[PDB]
Amino acid sequence: TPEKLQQAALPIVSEADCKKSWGSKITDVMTCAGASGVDSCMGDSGGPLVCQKDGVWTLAGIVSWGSGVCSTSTPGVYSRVTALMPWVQQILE
Amino acid sequence: GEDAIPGSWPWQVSLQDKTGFHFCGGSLISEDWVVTAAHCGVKTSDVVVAGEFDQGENIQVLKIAQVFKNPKFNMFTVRNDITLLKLATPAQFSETVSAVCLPNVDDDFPPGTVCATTGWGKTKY
Amino acid sequence: QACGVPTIQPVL
Repeated sequence: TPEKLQQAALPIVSEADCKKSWGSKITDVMTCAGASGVDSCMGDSGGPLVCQKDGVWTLAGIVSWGSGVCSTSTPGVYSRVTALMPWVQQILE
Repeated sequence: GEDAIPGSWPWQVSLQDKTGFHFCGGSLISEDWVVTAAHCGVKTSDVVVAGEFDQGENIQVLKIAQVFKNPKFNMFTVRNDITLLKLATPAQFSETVSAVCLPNVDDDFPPGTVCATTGWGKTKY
Repeated sequence: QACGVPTIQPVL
């Protein structure tokens, strides 16, 4: 129970660094991010992972799994939006 | 982690079920479109809440008309975990409510780049 | 009609 809206600045992590943390569960349609110690835990399921692309906040990822508890220090797995954009564009038009 | 400034992430929305309990988060990509996860299992009965800071101001309880769940989503592997929600009534954009940009299919957010994540830490799975 | 540009800037 956080009553107020929480925030946390976290870095993106590579597939190789995320793969050694989890294993075969990680795939090309998943972006990982978290230098842990209470950071990825703030986001809700389906929440934003936003990055500044040329001075504007862009939706890089969507919270999928891995950020269940703040105590665990493994990387948080997000849905790679760029990989899912083809599907997104099909319904938005 | 820390407290965000009121109205600082104006695309941040809460997904409440029929009973009004926050189960998932969301992101305004437009006045009538919200993007969220597929594992949330969003329904037409669920509502989108915008302009929220203190979960416990000028908030907007928006109804969901259409639910576009990614058809490639399996709960076993948890791949292609995305859902787009078309709102019945469009969100009144203001100081505390506005959209986030979506990237191109060719854009890349490589390792090491400092990004931001926000919400009330309520996870479904 | 702006996208990724809040009228209240985020301070991390």
